[PDB]
Amino acid sequence: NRVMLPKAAGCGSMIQRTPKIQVYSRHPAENGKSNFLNCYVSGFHPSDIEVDLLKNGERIEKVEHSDLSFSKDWSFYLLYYTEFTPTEKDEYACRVNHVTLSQPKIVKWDGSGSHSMRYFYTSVSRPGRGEPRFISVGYVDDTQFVRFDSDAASPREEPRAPWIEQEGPEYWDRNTQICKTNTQTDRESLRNLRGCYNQSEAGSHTWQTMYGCDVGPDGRLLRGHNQFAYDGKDYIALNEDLSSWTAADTAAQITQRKWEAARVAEQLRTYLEGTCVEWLRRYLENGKETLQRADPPKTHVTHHPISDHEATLRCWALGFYPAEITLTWQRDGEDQTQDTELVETRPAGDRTFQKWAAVVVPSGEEQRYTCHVQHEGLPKPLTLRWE
Repeated sequence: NRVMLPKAAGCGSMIQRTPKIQVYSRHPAENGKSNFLNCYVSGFHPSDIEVDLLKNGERIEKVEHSDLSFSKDWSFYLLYYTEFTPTEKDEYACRVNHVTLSQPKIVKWDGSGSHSMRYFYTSVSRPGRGEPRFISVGYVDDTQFVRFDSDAASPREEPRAPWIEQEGPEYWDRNTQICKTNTQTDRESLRNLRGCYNQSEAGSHTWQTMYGCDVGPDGRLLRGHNQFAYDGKDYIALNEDLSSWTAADTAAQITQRKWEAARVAEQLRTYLEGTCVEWLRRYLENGKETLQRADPPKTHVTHHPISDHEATLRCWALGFYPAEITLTWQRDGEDQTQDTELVETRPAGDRTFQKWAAVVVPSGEEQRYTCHVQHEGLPKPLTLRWE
């Protein structure tokens, strides 16, 4: 359940991040069995992006995508997907265009007891094209359960998980109202922030908000969060004591003084210690058969010679939930952090996640390397060695 957010105060630099692209199937592809083709685009900023799935060079028409969300560094991620039945010869790919790319990039298809709730908000101004685009999503751990999009035909808080559908009309009305109010608050924040940095109305800017709570196995608050970012950079954050702010620059300090006088932190603390933890506890009980079940990774190692004297060892983890995982390659038990290539953890589309880690080793020394896997679904870490 949401909270109404404060407005940045009236009184420049901008991050650009290039998308990371992975193309893959949800489950091992079968030459005659239905599957899902996934294109996962992550780590990018700003949020404007174009993603198409290709079949034999042709653009696939019925492609869905996940609701815009972002990672701790404020960078965005999206999953694009479609059901498909792969064949021996049909060739699939993903094409991505973004301001950081000089041409569209084509990639060919080759527990613990602790929990969290987060709401993520993204407002993006659209100069000359109407009002800002407002998109908000809510998560329990790595399970999305609501979304709100100001460009929907009838914008409202919408269910995205089965265990939230039982909430009554008061819940949907209340959270829809909070979203609609926050849309207008964000529009006012964007206007105020332009003034703080002497920016005209002609440029597009991004205002992102996150808040939420972490609880332990007994349901107690472990810590609360509320942070804001402008154009991809930290702007102001509630400190861990839930009683003070950290402001990134002189503009944000003006907001800090306004929110101090308005006792914003006290209101957020009240929400984080009460409503946030109480509703998270409710969701964990109502969705316990999925939310309180950890799925351990299914793991294996592959081996690819790259020359007469070196080979690639790749450690795969598949089908795990929640998304947090650690894959490490060791030589004689010592971490090879510098030499290990990792990919961003990616969604299969069915709640679970996937990840791999690779290392290049001298041919003949493969047996001195082990892959170490840590996941909360494992009683103890797993170790794998190539045969």
